[PDB]
Amino acid sequence: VYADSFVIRGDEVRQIAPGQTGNIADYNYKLPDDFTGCVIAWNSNKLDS
Amino acid sequence: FSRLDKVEAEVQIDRLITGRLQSLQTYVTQQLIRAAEIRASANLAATKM
Repeated sequence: VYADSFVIRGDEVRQIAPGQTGNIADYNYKLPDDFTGCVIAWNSNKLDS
Repeated sequence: FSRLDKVEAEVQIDRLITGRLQSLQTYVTQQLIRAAEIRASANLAATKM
């Protein structure tokens, strides 16, 4: 098991899903089509912002 | 593949694959029947000759 973490804007939360096309999903972080595992996302406005 | 996302494309393409695969199965299992109705005729002609 290896975990990957990063901070993204709320407008690209859905782009983490495999098969999504976009500026961030194609140029920053893309998941494989037969991706195994899953992600955890939340609005951490208190700390990051 | 060029119009739909890959997350459901495998599901989408599966029922297209089984459609052709099942159709080929129907043709071959009927072609064997027509062989039997010919294999019977071949033996009849062989006895006739």
